[PDB]
Amino acid sequence: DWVVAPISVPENGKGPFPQRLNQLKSNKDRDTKIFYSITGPGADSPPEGVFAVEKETGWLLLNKPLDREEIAKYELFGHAVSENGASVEDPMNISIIVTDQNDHKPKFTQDTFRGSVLEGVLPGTSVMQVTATDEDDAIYTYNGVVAYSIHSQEPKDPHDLMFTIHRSTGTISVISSGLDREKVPEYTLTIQATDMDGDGSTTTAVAVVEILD
Ligand SMILES: [Ca+2]
Ligand SMILES: [Ca+2]
Ligand SMILES: [Ca+2]
Repeated sequence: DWVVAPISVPENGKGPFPQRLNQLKSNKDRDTKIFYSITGPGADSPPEGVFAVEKETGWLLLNKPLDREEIAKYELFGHAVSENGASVEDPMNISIIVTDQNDHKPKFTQDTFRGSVLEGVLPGTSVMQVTATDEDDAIYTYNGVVAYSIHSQEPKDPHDLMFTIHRSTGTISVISSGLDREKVPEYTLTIQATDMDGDGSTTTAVAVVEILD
């Protein structure tokens, strides 16, 4: 049984590189000199040379920082060969799981979202629902969890802050009375989406609200 438990490595490691991860050891090295090697995507096939193993010592090395959103999991195989050329172990399955950091900003699905209401809708009326996605994890962390907010409203008649947005759903609602198509037939809202549920970084898009006739 030549085996190694799965290894989890956060993306965007600071190093220094190369970074030791685990030492591969065959116990057949008491009988002879052993040369270690690694194969698989990330080792000997694309992306090549992300991982390596030190020939004499069997230290598995990470050569550069990982990116979860490029490759989230690696399956490599370790090999142990004697000086006389015989493989002395069955190849070792080496599992490497890349864990998340918050390194993607949210992205709105559209640059412009449009919706419309009747002029006489009451306060609390839902206008439209906007959406932003985030490529980071949102299962175990907030890296991928978006909070929505309104950035600003034009024009500011009959007053400002006439709309709100649901922080989690992105539903934009009317919160004031005083819509009047004859005075202001359309509002341009700049809307924001922020990750870490409001504590992280932020992107913007526009929502245009038409007051119907
Ligand atoms: Ca990344
Ligand atoms: Ca990430
Ligand atoms: Ca993010």
